[PDB]
Amino acid sequence: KARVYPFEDDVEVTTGDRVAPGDVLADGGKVKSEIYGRVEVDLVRNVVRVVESYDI
Amino acid sequence: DPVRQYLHEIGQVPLLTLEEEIDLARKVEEGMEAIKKLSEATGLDQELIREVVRAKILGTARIQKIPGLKEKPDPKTVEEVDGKLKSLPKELKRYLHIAREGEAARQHLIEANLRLVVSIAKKYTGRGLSFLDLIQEGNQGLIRAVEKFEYKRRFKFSTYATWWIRQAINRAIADQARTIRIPVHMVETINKLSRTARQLQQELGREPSYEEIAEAMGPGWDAKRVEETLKIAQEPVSLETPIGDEKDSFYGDFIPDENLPSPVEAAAQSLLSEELEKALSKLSEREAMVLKLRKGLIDGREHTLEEVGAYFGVTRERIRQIENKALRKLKYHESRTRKLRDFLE
DNA sequence: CTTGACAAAAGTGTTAAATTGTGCTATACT
Repeated sequence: KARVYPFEDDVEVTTGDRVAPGDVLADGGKVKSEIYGRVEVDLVRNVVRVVESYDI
Repeated sequence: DPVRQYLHEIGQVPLLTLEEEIDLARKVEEGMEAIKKLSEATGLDQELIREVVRAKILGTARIQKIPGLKEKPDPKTVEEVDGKLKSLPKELKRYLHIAREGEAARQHLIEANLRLVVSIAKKYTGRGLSFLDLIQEGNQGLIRAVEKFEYKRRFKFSTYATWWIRQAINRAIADQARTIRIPVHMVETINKLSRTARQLQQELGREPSYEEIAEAMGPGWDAKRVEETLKIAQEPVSLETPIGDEKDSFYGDFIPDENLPSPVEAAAQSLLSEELEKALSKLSEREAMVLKLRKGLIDGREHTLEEVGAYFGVTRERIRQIENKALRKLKYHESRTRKLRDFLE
């Protein structure tokens, strides 16, 4: 369960940290995560995955 | 039951197929080489960036604040190197991510092989150390086996791991089991002794003697040496060890105190000091002062010859003659009163 | 009370022996 966010130029976010809806994902503010959850940066698929969970 | 708890906890995490194993090892090595390449990038040490990445991985604030109250500051030396590694071009960045993933893989690998360790530690009981302790030493030996492993040799990691777990548990028996500390060498020595003793006790039909076991031990081994090593081998005895069928007595409370002066002893020393003080007073002032300078009756220390000569302004020989004379005068008066003729033990 | 001469005792600095601590091993093994 997650929301996918493909990128192009590098990444701001790193594997394992926390993001809130509207927060800035990769490509200098091109893509944002609209959902609460932990974020994993995937090299092979060139993507930023946001798995919904609460930081508790 | 803690054993049930841990066993179930590791029962949760599944095993690893050959594919998973090889892939994880690969990702780990890639992570490490990424750390080295980053060491060529920003010019900082491997374990530095490594422990930083860990600090970003296996917990946020908890890795820093409690390995003891003082290590490397949270807002300061952790975050500044973090931000310094943040400010690099794309390749070094993707290598940062790769490094992190490597660390994670290391963790998982560690878990499945924790199941392995549990098997091995299950083999080693009877120790002088508890089961869970065995498990944990073996687990450290496991982290160790994970670190130095090479998948390129195409060997199942289980074997390499097993050796390291085993050696770690033996390090436990060596460093732990006996109340008193006996270092590795004599531990192995004692083990060999007991083993051989068992062997020739099986052969001869009876327990050996120090001579025959020493000869069975080879060169450099005599009766006194095996007797000595056996003397070291023996364990202390619990002070609470019950004595007789009585429930009111221990072993430890039958132990006397020789460290503490008995009333009779304090009174004896008192009478000695006093009677000596009075037997001293009949001497000349100077010779008495000299004597009590020699004895430690003043500052407690022992003032030689020259020191006394320096304090009274005379030569040391004079001091010598003085004390001899004093001694003999005391010989007379004591030959009379017989008050100090005791204390002779 | 003194002085000088001497060896025995207690010191002081570099070395050898043994002593102890640490790491490593790869069929596979959970």
